[PDB]
Amino acid sequence: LASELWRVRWEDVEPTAYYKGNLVAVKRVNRKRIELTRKVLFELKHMRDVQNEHLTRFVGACTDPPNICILTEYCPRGSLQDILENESITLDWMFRYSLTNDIVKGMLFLHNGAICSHGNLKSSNCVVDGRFVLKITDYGLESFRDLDPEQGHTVYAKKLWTAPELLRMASPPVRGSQAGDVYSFGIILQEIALRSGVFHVEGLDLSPKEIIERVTRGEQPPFRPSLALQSHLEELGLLMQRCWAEDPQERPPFQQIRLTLRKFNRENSSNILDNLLSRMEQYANNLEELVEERTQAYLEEKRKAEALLYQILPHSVAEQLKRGETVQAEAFDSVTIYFSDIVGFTALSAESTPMQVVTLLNDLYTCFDAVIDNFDVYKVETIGDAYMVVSGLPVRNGRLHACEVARMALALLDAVRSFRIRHRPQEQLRLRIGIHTGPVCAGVVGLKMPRYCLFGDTVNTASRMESNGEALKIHLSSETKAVLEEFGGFELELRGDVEMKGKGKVRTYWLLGER
Amino acid sequence: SELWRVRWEDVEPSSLERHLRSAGSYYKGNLVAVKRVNRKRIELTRKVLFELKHMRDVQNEHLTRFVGACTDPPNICILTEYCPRGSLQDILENESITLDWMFRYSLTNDIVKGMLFLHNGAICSHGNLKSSNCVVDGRFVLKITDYGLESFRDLDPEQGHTVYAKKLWTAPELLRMASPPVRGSQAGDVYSFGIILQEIALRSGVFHVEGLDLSPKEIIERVTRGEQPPFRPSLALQSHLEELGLLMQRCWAEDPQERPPFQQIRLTLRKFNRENSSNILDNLLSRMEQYANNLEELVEERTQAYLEEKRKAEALLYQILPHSVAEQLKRGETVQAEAFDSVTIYFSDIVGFTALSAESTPMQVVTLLNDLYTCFDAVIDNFDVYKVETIGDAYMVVSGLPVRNGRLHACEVARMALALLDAVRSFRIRHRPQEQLRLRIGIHTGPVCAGVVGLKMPRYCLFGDTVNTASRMESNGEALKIHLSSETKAVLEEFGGFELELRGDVEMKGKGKVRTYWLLGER
Ligand SMILES: Nc1ncnc2c1ncn2[C@@H]1O[C@H](COP(=O)(O)OP(=O)(O)OP(=O)(O)O)[C@@H](O)[C@H]1O
Ligand SMILES: Nc1ncnc2c1ncn2[C@@H]1O[C@H](COP(=O)(O)OP(=O)(O)OP(=O)(O)O)[C@@H](O)[C@H]1O
Repeated sequence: LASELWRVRWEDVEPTAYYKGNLVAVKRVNRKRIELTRKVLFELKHMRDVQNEHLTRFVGACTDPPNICILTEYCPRGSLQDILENESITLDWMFRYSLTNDIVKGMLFLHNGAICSHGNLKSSNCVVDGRFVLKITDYGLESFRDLDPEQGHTVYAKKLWTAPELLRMASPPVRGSQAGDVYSFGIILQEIALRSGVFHVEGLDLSPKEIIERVTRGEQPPFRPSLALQSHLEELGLLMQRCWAEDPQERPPFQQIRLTLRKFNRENSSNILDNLLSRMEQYANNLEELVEERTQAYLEEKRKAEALLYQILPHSVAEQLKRGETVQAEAFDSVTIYFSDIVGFTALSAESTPMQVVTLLNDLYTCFDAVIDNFDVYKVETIGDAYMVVSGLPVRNGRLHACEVARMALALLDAVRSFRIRHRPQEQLRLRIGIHTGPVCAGVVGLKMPRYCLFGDTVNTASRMESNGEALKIHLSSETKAVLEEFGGFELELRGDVEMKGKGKVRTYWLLGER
Repeated sequence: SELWRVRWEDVEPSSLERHLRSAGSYYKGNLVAVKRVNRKRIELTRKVLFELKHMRDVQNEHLTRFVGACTDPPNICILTEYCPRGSLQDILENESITLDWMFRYSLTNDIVKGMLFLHNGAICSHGNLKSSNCVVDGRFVLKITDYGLESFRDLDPEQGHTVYAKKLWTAPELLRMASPPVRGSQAGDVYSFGIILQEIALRSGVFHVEGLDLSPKEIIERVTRGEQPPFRPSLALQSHLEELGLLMQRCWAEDPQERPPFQQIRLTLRKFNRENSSNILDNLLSRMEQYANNLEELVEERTQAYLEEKRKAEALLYQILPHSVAEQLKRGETVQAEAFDSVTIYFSDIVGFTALSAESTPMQVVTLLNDLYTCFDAVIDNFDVYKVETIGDAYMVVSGLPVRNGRLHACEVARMALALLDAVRSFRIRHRPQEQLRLRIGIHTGPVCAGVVGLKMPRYCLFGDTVNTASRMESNGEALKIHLSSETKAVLEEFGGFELELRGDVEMKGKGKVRTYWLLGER
């Protein structure tokens, strides 16, 4: 009695955190009148002088102005609350019976021990050890009740977890009752069977205060959280319902519950640690399976991000730079450049609302992208109305580069003559189209966002030719006309070497169609 | 009959496949091993009967068990019990899985006990013991693979290079000797166990040379040839492994005389490796729990990495659009077309760029644009302005477009016209270091109207006469000089603090001759 070996007096505690080397967990208490009491001393001595395989152990207590708390061995894994809820990780049926048997074995010694059951043995105040040896906090020692009766409805519900029979709008003893322990065990079993929060029945929905008041008032039919049945067994549910019966006599005793649990677990009939070892091994396997799933998801996400990162590349450098390769600058001997511009667009957009002028430039992108993708061309840049077509830039096509860039304008000049402008349905848009061929030089440019620029003297000549071009006609240069005549099958027309800008007299031809 | 002839017809397929490397990237009783043989015939003599009897009588907690032999002459099978979670070599393969020193020592003592039990029996040595032929079980009960079935073996001369690659675990004495013992001697098994212990002690690969790192064939040939110092690896760099080194030095013994009596070696290890040891079987549970905790830590870190990658992909999805518009589009709301009373438009162009790039190598022309992009993208982030498009060597920047800023937009697109006209003079050209890149700048103010156009690839586009006016104004500028407009000039004069200078009444392709001014500096 005079040993005083239960108190550390806050003198030597490691700065829950560790304490005297051991990493115990401490729960605080809100009280100031706890000085000394012989009965409380005997209760604390009884609480310290107990140990069991399924029961936890008390470590230390502090009752000084610096700290009013009790510290016990810290459970490494999570509490039973989170695990039983599940949907994070799964569990086996034999695992369920192992946990239930451990809880029952602990409760049998707890209730029939130094004193009656602590009463506050909620399903959210018990956890498992490192080797999954279920323990419970579940002792108050007549001093853990930090006085605060005026908390509110949340405390009302978390109490309403308690047995219905004791909770009858009256003050129960702080120690508790055997019926409270029986109902706590029944509630824990129901939570394990249903795996959904605490005290959930089929129903539709239940507020904490509403359900608590309905239970306390007393319905003519017995208010019981009826759990959904299953094909494996139903005697466990019947025992759970009988334990929760309003009549205390109908509630079976701890010995009866233990006998029923043994009968249910008689299928296993294993009493050695081997069951625990197997359960731990299968739990580890389940964890590994979850790990595999999540790493697969991470790989998929990384792949998606990589695919997103290179949307502007011309589908060739994109597949090369992705596969750890490197792309150097290149110069191509002959490429075809095509320009498309809206003629007189600076006036149509003048007399139009911004909402009436943003649905037109967006309705022409969806009309040209359906035809600019059929052929083997590429759109390098697009700023407003002007376009950009380069043929053969990614992979050389030889002499074909001058054939696909000329059939694209003929299929786009007729596809724009039936385009409906919602701002004015009785009007036809005018577009100028120019084509040129010549050597070019290109390469991958950009670090934050990879673009693809074409750098050559032919671009300026093509721009000059396209600028000086009549509407509703395709203007081609002599270099393109050479390849056109070499291939054949298209009707080109001589226009005249008179109208030329930036040079002297240069012959440019008109594209009229291909048979 | 030996009651160990499993029929090919009875149960050939069961539990098709699950990837054994379940880490970072069967017949009516349990899962069984899937192997075969190229003999294509059965000629079991009395020796094969004795081997089958020895296999049937051999029942130990460590050594694996075999269901039976095959029946069909074409397809052979050795239905051995499959111990899960891969092999010890596989266990050390993934560096993500972390061996615990005590845990590794317990594993080594377990394999030592298995080796002693195997040696004491009729089979003097397995003859094929290796790091990859020792798999842990569901409770990490170690076994030895191919430690039996003396009737058949892969003794057919074939794949000499693959022999030098996959039979590297053999002892130097066995390798030097032309005739190899299929049922090897105890000394060879001891040397194989020593090599396995050396591999387990370190974290690197086989033979852990950290030297020339030559091919396995060359190393094996050198070891077979030998010298005064035998070709052999060191132990480790740990200063607290003196006993491990002392045991391993006797383990690399070259002659059978120096070969230790492996039972005595295991006793010495229990003296040294078993530091206070543990209980009969609690150690297994503790070491399994430690491994489970390790896996939990690994998966938590992996989930954190996945969340970071998801955030990165979300950022990468929308970046061309303005930050405010991108947030308003990712939230769920729809951006509508808006008209603004007064905005600032800025044009920048390299003067004579078509001539400097004419006489240049393609690499020397692609290394001059990327460097300029990295030289302007750092000074444009120190102001309050937006970039909407960048086509080649021309820049176009808007001010105040995303969020209305009142009379501040005209006071922000001009302050950046002075920090960019003084940061383009210290630029460096790779292929000509004695030249300065001339730039042309134009600024204008006007009532633009902009929207978020585009499907599946949206971009922010501004429309109105302001763009055309700005282009016309900037098409008649001068290099190394900032040219302003009357609309911007009024706001600049109203704000104060900028020393403007009159320019003249140069005509333009438009309304005609209008007032113009230069921006000299900011007081
Ligand atoms: N394995 C464990 N060992 C010791 N303490 C633990 C363990 N797991 C959780 N705890 C702690 O036990 C406490 C459980 O809740 P707490 O005792 O504070 O609530 P309570 O007021 O008794 O109410 P209720 O049981 O209704 O939730 C928490 O402080 C939690 O951190
Ligand atoms: N129980 C088992 N545990 C681990 N690996 C096994 C097992 N049974 C068969 N294997 C196979 O053995 C491989 C590793 O050993 P190894 O490559 O040496 O082949 P082996 O079939 O065991 O025999 P051998 O030494 O003749 O090649 C594994 O990749 C797997 O395919």
